[PDB]
Formats: sequence, structure tokens, C-alpha cells
Amino acid sequence: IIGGEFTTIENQPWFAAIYRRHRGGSVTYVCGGSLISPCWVISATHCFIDYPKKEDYIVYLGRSRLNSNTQGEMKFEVENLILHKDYSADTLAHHNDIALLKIRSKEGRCAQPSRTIQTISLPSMYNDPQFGTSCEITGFGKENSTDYLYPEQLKMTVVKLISHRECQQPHYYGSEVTTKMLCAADPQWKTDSCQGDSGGPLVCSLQGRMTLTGIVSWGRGCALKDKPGVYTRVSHFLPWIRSHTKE
Ligand SMILES: Cc1cc(C(=O)Nc2cc(Cl)cc(N3CCCCC3)c2)cc(C)c1OCCN
Repeated sequence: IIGGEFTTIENQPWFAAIYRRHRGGSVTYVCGGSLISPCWVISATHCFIDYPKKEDYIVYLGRSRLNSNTQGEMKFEVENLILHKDYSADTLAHHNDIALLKIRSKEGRCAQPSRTIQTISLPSMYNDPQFGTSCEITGFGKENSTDYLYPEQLKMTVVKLISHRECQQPHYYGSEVTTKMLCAADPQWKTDSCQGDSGGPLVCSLQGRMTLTGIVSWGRGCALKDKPGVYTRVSHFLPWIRSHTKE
């Protein structure tokens, strides 16, 4: 996250921190995700497509810090790693950039909710806030494009939804942005998602309810004028989510 503020997991209790194990025993941060039910975290396919082996992954919930423990945090293996079969990537745009991780503790259990571990609601079908709505993003992504390490402490910021018409101007992203995506940005271009925030939540208040409206997906640079952050539009993937969270 460029700009915004440091935060703690109690403020974003659906946030999931996803890591990958390496030969030799090092663990690196991969991407964020969001708890959508006790057993299921939703994230972005581009985070996993090169290392699709579910055994390589560790998911934390209730975790506020990147490389140290948070009281109440819980650790999970990935029982099933589901990538979108229609995922693809062009020069800039990622398409169908959405994934599901079925989580389970080493004892075989799903998440137990607590003050620091909570589910976030899905939107209803094609139900999105109006453009100009303020929504929040959360992540362990870069604080500056020149950074080469992620921050140690979770961050959040607030961005506004941008219309498709604005986002599809040739000098923005033109037709690279589709109906299955949502753009959001800071009106002054000072705060944004960045590398490392992929897979994390774009949360908006929809009809009085905190809703997973988007998933951090792509964009050109970080907090660059006329280049919004682009998000998977969750409300256009409900049948996919429904079907893969079953058998
Ligand atoms: C959300 C976001 C993501 C990325 C980014 O690096 N994405 C990305 C895509 C893909 Cl397919 C792979 C990676 N990884 C890069 C590091 C090594 C493993 C692969 C990484 C890059 C940026 C700048 C960004 O922010 C755009 C909104 N300001």
C-alpha cells in the first residue's frame, strides 16, 4: 500500500496472509487473501500460477505482522488450491484473476472466528457500489515502488471507485479494462495498492454491509496519475465461487 496507514488485524479480521515455502526452509510472502467462510480464503490466480502445488503454501489469519507472530493468530495448510481455468495475462491486464484456497489447520479444522478472525460477505450478483464510493484496501504490499522489501506491519488505505467510462479512456487503460474488473484510485493519486497487495480485499459498504467488492489484481505502477488500481470484480464471479466451494 502506497500512503494510507499502518493497521492491525482487528481492523481487517478477514484478511489472510499467504506465504510460500522454499527448498531449504525459507518462507516468503506471496499475496493477501480474504476469509469468505471458515474453510475458504479467496485470492488472485496470478499469485499462484507459476507454483500451483498446494503443499507449498501457508495461510495465516489473525496476523498483523509480516515476519513475526500476532497473539490469537492461526496457521493453516492449503487443502485445495483452486485457480481459474480461464486465467490469462496480457501486457498489463490480468483476466479472471481469482483463486480459492481451502484452508485447514494441521489438526484438520477450519478457521474459528474470534475478535481477530472474521468472514467478509460476498456481494450479490452484479451488485456494486456506485462509482465515487469510498472503499478500503488492506495489504503487506510495497509502500513505495522503489522498495525491495515489504513492510513488516499490515497497512490499509481508502480509494474511490472509478467508472468504467473513466477507466477505459485510451490514456488510462482503454479496452484493457473489462466488465469483469473494477478501477479504484485516489483523486489526488497519492494512495494505491502496489506489488505485494495482490489477492487482498477491496472492501466497500454495500447496503449497510461490509462487502468484498474487489480483489487486488493489477495496474501500471503505483499511485501514478491516470493509472488506477484494477481489481477483480467479485460480483461477476459468483457462479464460479459457488461451484468451486462444493465438490
Ligand atoms: C497489484 C500489483 C501487482 C503487481 C505485480 O507485481 N503483479 C504480479 C503479477 C504476476 Cl503474474 C507475478 C508477480 N510476481 C512478481 C514477483 C515474483 C513472482 C511473480 C507479480 C505490480 C503492481 C505495480 C501492482 O499494483 C498495481 C496497482 N497500483
